[PDB]
Amino acid sequence: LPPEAIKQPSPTKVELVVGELASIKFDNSVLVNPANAQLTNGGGAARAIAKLAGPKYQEYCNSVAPISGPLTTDSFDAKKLGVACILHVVPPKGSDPNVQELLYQAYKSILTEPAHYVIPILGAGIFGCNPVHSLDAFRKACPSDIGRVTLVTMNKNHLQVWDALNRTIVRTTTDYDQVTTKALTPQGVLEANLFDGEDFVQEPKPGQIYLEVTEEVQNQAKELDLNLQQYCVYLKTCHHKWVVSRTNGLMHLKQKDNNCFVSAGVNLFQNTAYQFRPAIDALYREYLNGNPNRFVAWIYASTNRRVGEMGCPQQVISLLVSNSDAAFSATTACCNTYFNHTGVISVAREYDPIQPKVYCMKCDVWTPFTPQSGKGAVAIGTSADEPTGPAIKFAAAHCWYTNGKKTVNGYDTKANVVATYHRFD
Ligand SMILES: [Zn+2]
Repeated sequence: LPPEAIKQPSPTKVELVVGELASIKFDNSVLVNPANAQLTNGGGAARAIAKLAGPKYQEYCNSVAPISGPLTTDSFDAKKLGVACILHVVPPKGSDPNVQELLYQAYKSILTEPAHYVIPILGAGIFGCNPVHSLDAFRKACPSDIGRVTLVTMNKNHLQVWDALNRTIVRTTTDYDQVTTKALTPQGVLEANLFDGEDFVQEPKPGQIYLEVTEEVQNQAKELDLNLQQYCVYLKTCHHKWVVSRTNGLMHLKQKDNNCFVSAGVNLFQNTAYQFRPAIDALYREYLNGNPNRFVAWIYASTNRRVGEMGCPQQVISLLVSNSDAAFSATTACCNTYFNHTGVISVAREYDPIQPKVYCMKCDVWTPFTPQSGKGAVAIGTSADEPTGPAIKFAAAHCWYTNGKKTVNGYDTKANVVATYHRFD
């Protein structure tokens, strides 16, 4: 309570200092004395304080004789050093229940006013307490606004016990290949950019694996055109085992786990003349050689599906084509307007599996067209008519590639066609 010891609230910054009490950099400090009820100052920190405060200090302690609760005392001789006063508390002797509660109510007993505290860690001695409990009791009791605080050790292993108690164990990956377990400070946790699969996480649950979103992660996602939710899905789907198989001139993705929407899209694509942009052609040349894993996982993450779930083959072929060099120019049949078109044609009305069309804004009709450049075009829509070239048919929640002439990788019933490829010749 001495008025010269008061400092107005400030965010607490604890410091754990090495050597003995005489060493400390004081500042009108409250020096804590871990004592017995008779203030004999027998040994430990308590005798080191007693032979610092002087003999008149020790006589006044004998006057007041047995102490039941904490006692505040002037600092006597130690005032020269910057000690405003001395606070006496009786640690529990670490051999009784419950010692860590009494440890906690000992530090609570100490840290009550906004002052600079210097504290020998409680429970030293062979009659003492586990120092990890003491350091833990202290963080449980330390208020958040009580500025600079100094603990005092002389054990040189306690700087680790301290560092560990203020770190949380986090499992992280950039990969879903190698997983790394880290001990992070509440600062390191936010520097880690821990990602849940949905959102960033500033208190990780134990045992759970988090994506550490480095800048290499961000660049990889963007090379693949995925946000981070998608990128996580992508990394995990790379672990699915698939079988691919040369059949009908193309590498086919064996039916499994509702993946037909993928095989149908990739098989149409294989019967066009398009070339993927560099990042994606790298996945694709793996698939074409027997490593379907990355390319297929990219398909699922780009179209927001999970393996086992069944998706849209138009989604797939449109994803593939837009990541390629697909483009053509032409003139309309309705008014001979020149135009350019990249990606698939989405023929929303008047879809004709043997006559591809575009929408003319001028005449407000779905018109055929005469190509001036490019190699072909993919059209998507739905009609019951039959195609005469590479197409995709969808019926009864199954979908499959068919070249124009029966030539099928699935059934040969009546089915809507949902995508067709039209070469220009
Ligand atoms: Zn027109």
